[PDB]
Amino acid sequence: SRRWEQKLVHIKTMEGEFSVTMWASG
Amino acid sequence: HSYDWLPRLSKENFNAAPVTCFPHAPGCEVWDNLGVGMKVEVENTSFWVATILEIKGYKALMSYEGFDTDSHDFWVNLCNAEVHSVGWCATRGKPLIPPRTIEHKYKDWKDFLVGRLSGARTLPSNFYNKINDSLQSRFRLGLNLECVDKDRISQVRLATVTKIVGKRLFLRYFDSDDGFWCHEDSPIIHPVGWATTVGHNLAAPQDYLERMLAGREAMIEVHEDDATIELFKMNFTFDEYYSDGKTNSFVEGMKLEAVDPLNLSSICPATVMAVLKFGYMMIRIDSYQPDASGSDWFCYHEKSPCIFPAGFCSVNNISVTPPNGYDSRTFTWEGYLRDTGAVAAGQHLFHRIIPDHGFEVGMSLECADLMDPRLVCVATVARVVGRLLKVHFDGWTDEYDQWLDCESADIYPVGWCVLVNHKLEGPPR
Repeated sequence: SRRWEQKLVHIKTMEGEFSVTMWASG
Repeated sequence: HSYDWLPRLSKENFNAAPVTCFPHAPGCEVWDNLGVGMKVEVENTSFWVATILEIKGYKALMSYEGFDTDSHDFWVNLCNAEVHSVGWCATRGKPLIPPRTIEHKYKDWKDFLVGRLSGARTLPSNFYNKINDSLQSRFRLGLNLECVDKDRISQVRLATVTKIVGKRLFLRYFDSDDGFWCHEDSPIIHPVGWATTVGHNLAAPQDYLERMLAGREAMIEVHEDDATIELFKMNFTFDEYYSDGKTNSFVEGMKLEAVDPLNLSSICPATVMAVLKFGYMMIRIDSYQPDASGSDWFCYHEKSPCIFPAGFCSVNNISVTPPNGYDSRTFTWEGYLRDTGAVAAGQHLFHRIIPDHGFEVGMSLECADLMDPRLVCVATVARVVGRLLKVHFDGWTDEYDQWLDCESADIYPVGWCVLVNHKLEGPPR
């Protein structure tokens, strides 16, 4: 069965870092 | 100059075949993990986040985050350009840098991107790793395989893989420098020792011939550059046949319809000439000019989608090419079985199953000319007869068309030629 899963991604910019939660099909 | 789809992508109402319609295409199995409107990190024309607005084959219409006017959008090739899933630049230690136009547009880029990405869809982390893996061919350079002689289709000649473009192989014959292009999944190529067990005519070196003859069951002499059965896609299994492989389905002299292997624009009445083993059989197109050498006989398997029961063209309204000595208007099967006194092949002998192939009339795709497999041309689905397709070349006559199966390895999604670096033949000037 193919379902959605929560994926914690990181994003880099000057001069800090943060994280957002997105969706990916698996 | 290879034809570019760009001026045709831009236009609205441009219907294009989705990648999922092509079982042999790369990234076909992971195309369901990709949907319209997913956020992706893309090369900044340094990477920036964008949205996939449209997906036409491999071509993807993309728009940056921060641009809300559909005037700065751009088309990309999904499997070629530097496109990744969100969060990839972070792992590669690369910062996401906004385009020059909108670099001053928003105040807090944190809450902007967070807002755009919170609960947004994206590609799986292992998406393009599965793409490149799907690009590889099962065959390598130097492999030897039996394949249909294009100068004598009644026999198979020993040939060698001397060039691989994506998954299309260039097979150079053994005794010659002449050869032909062929997709790895096509049924005209066969493993070493295929003609020997099947009972098909074989042309090969004297040593190879003795090698096939000397072999006894599962222990036959195999060399380091021999392409064996593990590399060949079949439409059946040997489980369906007995040990000896002696089939009792079709019989010699049975009549049926079949796609002309030499003229793909024609379905014609055909005759079962020689029944080989494991369901393989040598048939002859009836429209063929007379030949007593039997060199015009061609091998179709009994589970081929390119053979049909008689009357298939009449039922589904297809212009059937009449046999030699018969005219178009003055031809019926009843009148033809009267003349020859031959029984038509049973309806049960044919097992046709129509898959949800999702091909619709008007869908643009890239098709390879069977009679000149060096060329993959711009094409369009003209008809959809069950699982059988009628592919037309854009800018040419309706006689240059070709009846291909929905799961043919000769049809490719739009932008395939750009993906595998193949030259795409466009409409004439």
